[PDB]
Amino acid sequence: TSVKPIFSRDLNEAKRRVRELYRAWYREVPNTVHLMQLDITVKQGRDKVREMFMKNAHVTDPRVVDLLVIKGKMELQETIKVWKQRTHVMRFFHETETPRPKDFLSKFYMGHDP
Amino acid sequence: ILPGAAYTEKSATYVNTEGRAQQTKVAVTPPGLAREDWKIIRALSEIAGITLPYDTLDQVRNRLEEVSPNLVRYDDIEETNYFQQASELAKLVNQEVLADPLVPPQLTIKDFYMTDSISRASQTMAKCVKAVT
Amino acid sequence: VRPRSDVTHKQLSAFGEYVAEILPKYVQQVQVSCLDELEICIHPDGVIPTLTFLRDHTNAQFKSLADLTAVDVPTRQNRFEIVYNLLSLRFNSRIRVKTYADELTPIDSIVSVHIAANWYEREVWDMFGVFFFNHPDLRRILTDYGFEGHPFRKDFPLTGYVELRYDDEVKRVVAEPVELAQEFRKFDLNSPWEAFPA
Amino acid sequence: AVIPHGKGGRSSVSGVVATVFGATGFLGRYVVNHLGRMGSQVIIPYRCDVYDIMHLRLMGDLGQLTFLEWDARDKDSIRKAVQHSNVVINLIGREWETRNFDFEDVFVNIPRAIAQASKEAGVERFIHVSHLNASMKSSSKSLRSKAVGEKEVRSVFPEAIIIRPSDIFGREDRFLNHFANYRWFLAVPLVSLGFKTVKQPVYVADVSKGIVNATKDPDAVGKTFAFTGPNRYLLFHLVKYIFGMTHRTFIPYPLPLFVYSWIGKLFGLSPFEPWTTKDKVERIHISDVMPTDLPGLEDLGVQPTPLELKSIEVLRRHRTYRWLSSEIEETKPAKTVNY
Amino acid sequence: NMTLNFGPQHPAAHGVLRLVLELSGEMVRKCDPHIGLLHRGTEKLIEYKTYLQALPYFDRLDYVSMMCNEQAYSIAVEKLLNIQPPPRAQWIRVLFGEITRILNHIMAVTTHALDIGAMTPFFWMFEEREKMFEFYERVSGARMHAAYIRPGGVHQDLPLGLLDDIYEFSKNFSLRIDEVEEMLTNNRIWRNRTVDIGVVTAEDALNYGFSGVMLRGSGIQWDLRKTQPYDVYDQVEFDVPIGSRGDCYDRYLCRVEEMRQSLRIIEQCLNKMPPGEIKVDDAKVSPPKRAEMKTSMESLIHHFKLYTEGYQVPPGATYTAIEAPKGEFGVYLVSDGSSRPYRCKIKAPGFAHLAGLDKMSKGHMLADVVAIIGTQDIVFGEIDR
Amino acid sequence: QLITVDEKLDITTLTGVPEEHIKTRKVRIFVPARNNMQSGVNNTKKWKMEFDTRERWENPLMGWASTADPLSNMVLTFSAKEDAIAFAEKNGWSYDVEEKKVPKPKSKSYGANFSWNK
Amino acid sequence: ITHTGQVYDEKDYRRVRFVDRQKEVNENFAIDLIAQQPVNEVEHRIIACDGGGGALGHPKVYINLDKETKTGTCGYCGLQFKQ
Ligand SMILES: NC(=O)C1=CN([C@@H]2O[C@H](COP(=O)(O)OP(=O)(O)OC[C@H]3O[C@@H](n4cnc5c(N)ncnc54)[C@H](OP(=O)(O)O)[C@@H]3O)[C@@H](O)[C@H]2O)C=CC1
Ligand SMILES: [Zn+2]
Repeated sequence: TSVKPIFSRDLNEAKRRVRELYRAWYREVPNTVHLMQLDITVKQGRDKVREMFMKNAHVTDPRVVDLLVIKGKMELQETIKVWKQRTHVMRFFHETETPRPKDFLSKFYMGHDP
Repeated sequence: ILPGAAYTEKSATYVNTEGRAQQTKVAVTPPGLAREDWKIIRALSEIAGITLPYDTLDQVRNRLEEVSPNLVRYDDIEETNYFQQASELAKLVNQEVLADPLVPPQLTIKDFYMTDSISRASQTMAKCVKAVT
Repeated sequence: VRPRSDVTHKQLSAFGEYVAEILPKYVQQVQVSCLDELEICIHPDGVIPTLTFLRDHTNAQFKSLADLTAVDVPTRQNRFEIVYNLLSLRFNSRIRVKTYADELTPIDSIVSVHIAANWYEREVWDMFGVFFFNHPDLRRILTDYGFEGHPFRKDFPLTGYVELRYDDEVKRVVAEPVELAQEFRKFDLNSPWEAFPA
Repeated sequence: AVIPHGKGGRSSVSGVVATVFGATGFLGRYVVNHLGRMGSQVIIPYRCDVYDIMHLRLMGDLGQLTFLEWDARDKDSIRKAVQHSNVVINLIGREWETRNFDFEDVFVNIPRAIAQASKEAGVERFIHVSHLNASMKSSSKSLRSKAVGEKEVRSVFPEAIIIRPSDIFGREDRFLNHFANYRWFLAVPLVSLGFKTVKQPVYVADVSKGIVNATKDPDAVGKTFAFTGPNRYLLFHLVKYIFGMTHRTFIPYPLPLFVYSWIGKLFGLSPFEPWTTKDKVERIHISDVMPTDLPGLEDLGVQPTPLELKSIEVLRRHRTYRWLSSEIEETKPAKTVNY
Repeated sequence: NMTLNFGPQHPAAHGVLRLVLELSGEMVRKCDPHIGLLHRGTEKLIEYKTYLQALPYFDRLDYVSMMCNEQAYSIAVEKLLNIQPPPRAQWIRVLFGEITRILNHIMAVTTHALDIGAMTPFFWMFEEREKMFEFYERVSGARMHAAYIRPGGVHQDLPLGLLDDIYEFSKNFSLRIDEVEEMLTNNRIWRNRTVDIGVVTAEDALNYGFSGVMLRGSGIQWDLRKTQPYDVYDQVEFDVPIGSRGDCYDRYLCRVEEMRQSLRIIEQCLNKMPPGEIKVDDAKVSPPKRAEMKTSMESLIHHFKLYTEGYQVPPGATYTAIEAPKGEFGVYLVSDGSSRPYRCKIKAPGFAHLAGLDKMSKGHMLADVVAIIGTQDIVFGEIDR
Repeated sequence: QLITVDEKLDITTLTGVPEEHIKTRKVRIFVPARNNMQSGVNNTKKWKMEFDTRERWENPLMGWASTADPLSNMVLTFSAKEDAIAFAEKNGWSYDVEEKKVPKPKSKSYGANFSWNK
Repeated sequence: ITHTGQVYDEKDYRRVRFVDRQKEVNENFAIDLIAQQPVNEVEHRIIACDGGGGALGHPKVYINLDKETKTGTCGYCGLQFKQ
């Protein structure tokens, strides 16, 4: 315990920042899908932002959350500008890779080490 | 034929004679389509429909804990034993020891070199066996 | 045998006390190595103060920042060991000030003290993940735009987790989990026999 | 056989050595893609120049793809290609019967010799490909011939999986690009004004995965799967929709198929890959057969993918300076006519 | 403020640099250089390699200056071991150290001109370069990427006859530098595109850590080779070419002058190179001679252990900086007692110089940016590492 | 002022590891034993934690070993058992520590074996 | 075929490679070449074996041709020496 704070004293304040970033991405998804001529649906894209945002929903550590948005914001900038060309963005969608089943029987049938 | 693995190829547990449970670590991934012994049986149970509860090995280690203690605690011999009650039941049992002398099957060292499966399948053990013979 | 000049070992030692007295507050350890180099060690809070004194003190002008780096000792609670190597064109001498930073306990930025650090601090964030407060524009410099993970951390796999190839179906470059065709052979090299320290 | 080891991606092994004769073309580009992705050993016979076959090299790990020189009028070439393959996939087809190869050859004659040898070799399975709705009495010499062959292929390699796909759309597709390519003709000549022309389009990828899956699936033997699609369409909406995404005006103009078969003849006359052909025209205005009972893409594991979803990628090149920035969801998707 | 990526594949931009630029009119409002287009992992890879098998990485860090870089790691590993190279090896390293400086300056001055638009100087001096490479090859075996300067001296004595040829060349190279001057030093046009472009103050140059000709060009007198002598650069006599009115033209003149001064240092090295051995005699650090390892047991054991395992440097850390042709090249090599290093941050004269592009090219035209990237001798290998 | 958190530093969210290799990877903290071949004990001093071994299939073209597991060759070295356990907890990898086993003191004396008695 | 008789087989899925391109194998296999080497007779109990040429040979080893029963074979050259 006894840990110095980064940008938020408590998860509460931190959550404020997450809200802002969500908004940022939400407002940005449409633009990217147009400035990068990405073949995705804005609704789909915002879903992705949601997924990525949610993937880390479990965290309850004020300090960890603050870094997470710092990092998140940085990603936004890159995407806001065209620093991240489409190849970079679409990677988020994991479009080419073949999905792996998580069913035990499925894995048994395919991989030595699951 | 449902091929399995060998102790070089699985994170299984064994226990020697004074009950010290010990853990084999996977040195090499199992060959061919061959799979870890515990999973073949968990999978057969799923095809059968009486699925076993564990689905990961930590879970099977938790299973071993409910049926037996040594299995989960490694490198730890179990101190107390109950010899006195064992004798009482031995006293109840009545049996005849036949006059035939008791003889160890491994009378001389050629007896020793090939015993288990891996041993029997050994070209080095086979070379050793013919050297003795 | 290297041509050691004790004349130096002494003068730099004397400066090491000088600094230790001048800033009792942040200097934790000071030592002049047998390699004739001084390595003041400061509490992370003393980043701004200790540097500034060295950049702007008549008896210790350390104008240029040679380098800012972060060794990562995973065992050490404070994983990173930010090391700042500084030069004095006036006294023809050098000193290294090294602090300790953990993954989520950021260090102050010295872009104010030396603007050379604007880039190296971005380099330390990208590779090791230490964060620098008050940095003008901290953002990945060396790694790919979408890279996930800080690469020079000792806990990051050399080959990494993603590699790129062109896929016709999608007519675009596409990451895939790394699949290597000859894994890095990890030769064990340490010898079980030590060398009696001189 | 080859025990399948690995994690599943490139540089892994799946144990499918497969000759794929028509890899050079549109669908082949996709068949080799998955086969290579999976890690299968792929032998690609080729008679096109090495420069053209290069796009194939990039797909697959070092040593996965082997290219062999092969001539259709030479039985020996097919013989050595299938020597060491255990799966043979046949995609040989054309729309313009050429001077030295007529529809029979490309569809029935050649695809027979191939499977014939494959058996001699002892390949586990053969997957011939013939067009969907290739009735043995259809209008297009092509469809007639393709059916004729499927009859023969069953004799040589009994139970060689056969897949009859519906119109196939994907970047570099004919079905989707060709219509978009009628722009030169200010108006668009369509029999029955583009109506009376129900068709179901299938993305190239959909067809492929199915084909690949067919090789690694036991049920496929002696089957005639027909990869169809996720939605049918009267040719009218299709044509307009296309023009819609292309953002180019549409003037569907009625023109007798009688006279039009003649227009196809005209292009057919052209020496360099006629832009259109008597047959293609008939095939165009040939409606697609009903679902019938034949199994489908999802049966082989690949759930069909709606046309509108990926249409944007196929038709994008045909847009203009600004139209190039429009996306499908602000655009209006055309109605689905099952009829 | 029009945004534009100078582009990775730019005929002018050395190597691959994405210089996102916002250009008001033709003037460049902002310069945000992007880096890492050539990051390759050189610093992490070294941690997994032994000291001698990490020596080839240093040649690749900035390969215009192939060897001078190797000397910096050498020196660093020698310090950690407290071993110093034999006298002949030291002179060699200064001999090939300087030859390498010329090679870098011929690269920097002629490549600068090619971007400016003068193309004949490059062909004139690349022929001289070529001739120098041949020295490398006949000494190391490789035209560039030699691996000749190893941590305990050089690898093999000079071939029997090289010195004489490093003379014939040196005896003439001057005229070749002279010819270029004629065309550029005073071209009525070189001056314009170079003079008063990218002026850097003296205080600002020290502040942004420029440490190279870039400092020397602004009039700050600092040559690590005179201030902190390394090897036997102390026994030679040369004049640092300091500059005033620091600008692209002045620094250039400085680089042409060090080409001149290096010929003065090379001459001496040929005149005074001592008879002796070229590698430390401690089989502990330097590999045993092949006749010895094939006839003496202690030598085989030392050959086997050195090649298979390694030096086993004593635990410590050092920052050793030389004066690589670009500027201060330093290796901070932290080392556990193990045979493989723990960290090896390479200070690249170039990470600091690029950063200055922003503070140098302000209110400048697109062509000015091209001139300034040239006056920093940016080799993306050292910056990206 | 400092803030209070009882949450075990878990930074699994910042490390940047793919989900599969954080939840399916068991690492063992062990002090390396000594190759019986040599009698030196300088490699049995520091604790090391090593990730679980994974697939090493043969490569078809050249027969070289091929691995799909990134964390295979990585063995981090930690000076003390407590510090190594900490690394596993904050990085989220499962751990199973093995106690150091050091040779027991053995009494030896050249005179003792000269005893004809025994 | 080759030294250790590599024989991608009639059923292997790799013999596919040589189709239309030959395999790399060796004539004058070494396995038989030293066997073709005469036994170096010697007078001394022990003999050296620089490999021939000193520095251009193998680390010098001394072989004990002490038993005619066995011709010492330097582990490096495979040269049998006949006491
Ligand atoms: N998308 C479609 O239009 C549909 C296609 N199909 C079937 O799917 C298969 C693949 O379609 P698609 O790729 O578009 O067809 P393509 O026109 O692209 O040709 C497919 C392959 O067949 C080869 N080929 C064609 N003619 C000959 C010949 N005379 N001798 C040797 N090889 C030949 C081509 O190689 P090369 O060009 O180098 O000769 C090419 O690699 C076809 O056979 C077709 O019958 C079925 C339904 C719809
Ligand atoms: Zn020999």
